[PDB]
Amino acid sequence: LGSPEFMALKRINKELSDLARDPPAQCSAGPVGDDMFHWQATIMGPNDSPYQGGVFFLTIHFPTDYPFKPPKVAFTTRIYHPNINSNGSICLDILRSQWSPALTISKVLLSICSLLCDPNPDDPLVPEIARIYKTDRDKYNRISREWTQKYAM
Repeated sequence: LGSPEFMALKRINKELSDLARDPPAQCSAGPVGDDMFHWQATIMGPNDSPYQGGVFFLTIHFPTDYPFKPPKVAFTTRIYHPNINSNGSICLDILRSQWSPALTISKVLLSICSLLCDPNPDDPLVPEIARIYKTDRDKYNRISREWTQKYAM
């Protein structure tokens, strides 16, 4: 008899190797405290974003039935962004109802990086920030830059 977490563990180990060997630009991730199901990721703020210069940390919890359910992913660095709330929750469809077992943590991290460079104001977790992104982009840029300075340095 195997452990019920055998297929998830096998899958997470493979994803860890793939991520290690070819990470999405400016990302890294892996187990914290030797728990294969609890990782931390780091995203360096993309050069084309007002997040440039920043280091952003995220917590990833994989479910026991990975890859048949999505990982839980949250920022733990504060970030000013229409699609990321103060709890660090991320508005990404594939982390909600659109997960597929074909997707991987590398794909999630690549999608998050893409979001930082290109917010989706039509899908807002923080409507006020979406409205500012759309109507007063210079203000959004400078507040994003200020928070990067205060929280991600």
